[PDB]
Amino acid sequence: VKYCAKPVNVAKAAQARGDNLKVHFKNTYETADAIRGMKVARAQEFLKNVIIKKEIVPFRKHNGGVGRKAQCKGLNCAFGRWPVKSAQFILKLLKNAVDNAKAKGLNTALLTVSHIAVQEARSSRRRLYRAHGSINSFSSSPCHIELILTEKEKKVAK
RNA sequence: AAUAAAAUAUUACUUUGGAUAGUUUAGUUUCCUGGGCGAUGAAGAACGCAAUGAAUUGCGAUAAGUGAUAGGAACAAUAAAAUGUGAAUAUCCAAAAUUUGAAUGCUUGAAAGUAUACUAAGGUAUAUAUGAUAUUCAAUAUCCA
Repeated sequence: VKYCAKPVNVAKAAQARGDNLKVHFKNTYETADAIRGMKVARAQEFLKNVIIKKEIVPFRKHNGGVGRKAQCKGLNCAFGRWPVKSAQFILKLLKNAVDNAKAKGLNTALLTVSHIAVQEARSSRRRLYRAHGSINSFSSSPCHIELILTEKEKKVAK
């Protein structure tokens, strides 16, 4: 599966990717939106606090039936959750993208999560047995996750 | 009044999905030649057989093949062994051809079985109906001593 975007300078970027990951797309789509643009060190700390329910992931688009929380103040979103499984899956991709950067020879402290994208994947079907002799579907919602870490520098064009 | 988180709109890239284009060892129809099955056991069914096979294909206790005749150097997924002193391959031929099935000694459900005769095992034959011939008979049915 190809990447949504290519780095501006491949010499100063690192990539990680996962395909058909067995994690919910709607939860991971909100976790990736939270960590997009922050430094790699901060993004690793934020995802660890989501795990122990100390920073919230604001559910901005998929907020149907989600409850309100005290950590959702100032984010322009009244709803949030702490998706642990999607935080752990992104953490394994963030790590893999850092040893890829270390192998290249980039300063890890200067990296940032420039591009992270979540895509839908083919669902797996199961059986749920309903009343009056019916059978419904019990479908997973896997996803693809891309990740590009690029170094940061000041931009000036005269 | 204000924010653009959600919402909406366009383009590029990616994804879910498999339309479109190109293609065809498959079909459909018409015509030509035959229309060549079986008690010498058919069609159908079952089971079994490959060095590593489950299906399918081929084959039948001589098993993915035997002989003969043509044929001339391969097979392969891997390893063997054989091979111009003849490998693949082909056949209206020869041998061989498990259990059934018209199924036919008797029984048969998913049944394992079993009788007699001929030639301990193994192999043959013994259903019903029927034509011809031979042989043994039955009925005073007609004569008849």
